[PDB]
Amino acid sequence: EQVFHFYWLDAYEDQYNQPGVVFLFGKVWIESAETHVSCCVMVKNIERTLYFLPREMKIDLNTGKETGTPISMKDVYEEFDEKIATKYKIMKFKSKPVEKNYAFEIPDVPEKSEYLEVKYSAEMPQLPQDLKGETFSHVFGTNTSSLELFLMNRKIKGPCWLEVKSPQLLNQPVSWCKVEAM
Amino acid sequence: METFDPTELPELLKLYYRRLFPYSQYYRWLNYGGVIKNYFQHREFSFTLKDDIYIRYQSFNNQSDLEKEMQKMNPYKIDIGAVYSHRPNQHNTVKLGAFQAQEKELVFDIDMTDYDDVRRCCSSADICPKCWTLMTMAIRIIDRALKEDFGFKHRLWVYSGRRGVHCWVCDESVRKLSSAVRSGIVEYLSLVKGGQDVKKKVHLSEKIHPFIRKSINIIKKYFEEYALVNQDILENKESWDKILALVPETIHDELQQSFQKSHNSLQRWEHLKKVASRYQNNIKNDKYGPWLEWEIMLQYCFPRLDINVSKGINHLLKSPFSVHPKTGRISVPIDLQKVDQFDPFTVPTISFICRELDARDYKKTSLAPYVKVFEHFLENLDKSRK
Amino acid sequence: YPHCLQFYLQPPSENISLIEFENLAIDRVKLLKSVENLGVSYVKGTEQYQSKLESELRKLKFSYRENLEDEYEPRRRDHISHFILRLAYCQSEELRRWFIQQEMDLLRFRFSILPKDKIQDFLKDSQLQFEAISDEEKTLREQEIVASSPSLSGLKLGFESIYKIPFADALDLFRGRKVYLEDGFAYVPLKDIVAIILNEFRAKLSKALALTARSLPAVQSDERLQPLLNHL
Ligand SMILES: [Zn+2]
Repeated sequence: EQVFHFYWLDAYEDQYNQPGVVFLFGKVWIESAETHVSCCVMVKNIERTLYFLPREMKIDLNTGKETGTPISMKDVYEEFDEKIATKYKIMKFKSKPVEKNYAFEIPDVPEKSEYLEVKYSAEMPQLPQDLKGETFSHVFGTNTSSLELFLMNRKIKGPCWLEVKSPQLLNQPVSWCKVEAM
Repeated sequence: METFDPTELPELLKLYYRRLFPYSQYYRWLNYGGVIKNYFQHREFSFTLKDDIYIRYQSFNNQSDLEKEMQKMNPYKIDIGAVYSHRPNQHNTVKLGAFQAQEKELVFDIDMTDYDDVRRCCSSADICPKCWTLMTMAIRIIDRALKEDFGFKHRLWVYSGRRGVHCWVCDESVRKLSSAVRSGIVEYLSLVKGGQDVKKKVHLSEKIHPFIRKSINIIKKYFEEYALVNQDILENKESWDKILALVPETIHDELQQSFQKSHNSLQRWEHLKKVASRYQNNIKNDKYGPWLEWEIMLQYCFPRLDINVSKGINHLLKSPFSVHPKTGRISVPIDLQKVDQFDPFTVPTISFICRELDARDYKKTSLAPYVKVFEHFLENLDKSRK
Repeated sequence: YPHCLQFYLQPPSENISLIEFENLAIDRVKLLKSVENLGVSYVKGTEQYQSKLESELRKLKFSYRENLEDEYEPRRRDHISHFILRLAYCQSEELRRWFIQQEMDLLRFRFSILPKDKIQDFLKDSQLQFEAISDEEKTLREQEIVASSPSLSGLKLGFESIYKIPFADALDLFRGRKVYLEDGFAYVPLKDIVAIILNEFRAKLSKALALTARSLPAVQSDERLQPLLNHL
């Protein structure tokens, strides 16, 4: 698919005004004047991401007592299914289980644990941060910053040359640049 | 001494894990009645399958699944391992650098290669009754050492099968003492300090340590017999040339003078003693001492110690009645009650115990006798438990 | 001579006179510097080294005869003296060294004069194993004790109240083959008793010492204790 080189300087977004929407700004090589000129980039397809850290029991949340049952990735997946949709009406999602790490200020949780990595587009609203379920212990990745999300997913090293693979043109220019690419 | 065919070992372990292991008695002997929590689960094992793939981080909750997995894999070398500070099989959960070894049963090993400085009877893989005289005598001193001046009664003794003998003692708290104490006792028993480098390996100072006194009283009952009966070490130039080169020189020719006018090997040492009676270990005073002559005797039969296996909390060693594939021979319980009646050649291999059972439990063959020592120690443990 | 001789512990949370505070400070520092000097002058066992010190030390109110529980005067003075100077030297290795080393040698001396019965009984009050043999065992075990170690000459061993031990803290008396053994309950002359006492003392003392040095900021919000904050 088509592509064209350019540079980028600014990275601007805001959650409220519109979630799941990012903007990139920089310089673009142009051959008409043999120079680089103005342009921007809009970006959809932003993914809130969650890491489900479990318990290992069906403990009554109202008295705090163990009961004698293990946990399956299927199980926590079930509680996701029937808790998110219970209070947040998940429309569609995706997830994988991963064994991940943590080395900061949270009590008694280790740097090696089960986690249900759940992705979903920023379309869906957010939740209380320290949320937990009856079977699982917590979920990391609630108040995440879509910006750093994109960055530390696609692993960009700061300002650098880029080009635009699969450039599709927009609806109605709202930037002020002679050209634009989504 | 070795095994001759690995062909039988697969099926042999296949049956052994199934119906030839004191899983009841073993679960007991390790968990110790479960008097402590997270006691067994962290008590570690290391397992070693084909091509000797030895691997740490092995443990199971209780006897049942312990069995089931042991039979699922049938490891070919199994080390018991100290109860480290936390979950072995889930070691990498807590912050790194926070998993270590707290408390370990105190282990001892002595080799036959130890005696190789003078050992001329057989090879590094082959043995004979002569070298085994040492495996019959040395243990006596080491045993009675802890039996009379270390306040313990939880001692257990095994011969590895190829070279070494083992002692895995689980004393009341010594299981939980510092490595410093380990090194201490090691330093204590390390009397004759000699490998293959130094010659005058024992600069025994003037005054004796009554420990050494009882040592001597054991020496003059069991060394000279083997020496001048099973070897007659004054037989040709070779042996005594590995001898006279640790001695003062004022008389160092009279000994060879007695060497090569001989029809036995008795008057040689006799005139040795004689000239020693006219020799002067102390030019100052009239205490003509057995320093050099008894250094000779002892150094020629003395338990050479290991400097790193009897202090570390990382070297793990075999399991009770776990096969040594490279001898056939499996862990043979050894007792003072048996030191007077042991022979290494007759005691059985894995092949031989298999052919024994290849004829309900250990309750039929000589394996119930062999584990009489095991369950006897266990009985003592029952008495150890209040 | 006094009860004073004791292993420092348990800061005595009273509340006292500012004057007496700086008094004890100066007094104790004088004692320390002196002991160091007196020591480096002569050798230890010389009777000058005794006379002079047992003069000075008694002069500065720290060693007299029997009295009440702990609110006897000189023992109290010793007590608060140390548990102040603790705040003195928490800011070097060289300093903490010098302080330890000096207190060490002092305790050695000041302790080497107690009557034998008082010695053994106060050891008993100190910790568990600090207990004495029966002198019958001297006769019973003269061969063992003498021939065992070179730390005794001939047969003339005095009537010292020898001591029963757990090997678990004999960690050098035995590995060097310097003592008889009765199931690790080795029996050793008083000399090594003093030695081991002093070594465990050094250990525990340093172990405490570092703590305050890790907990300084309190004083920083006062200035009455500005000299001894870091000005001795
Ligand atoms: Zn041979």
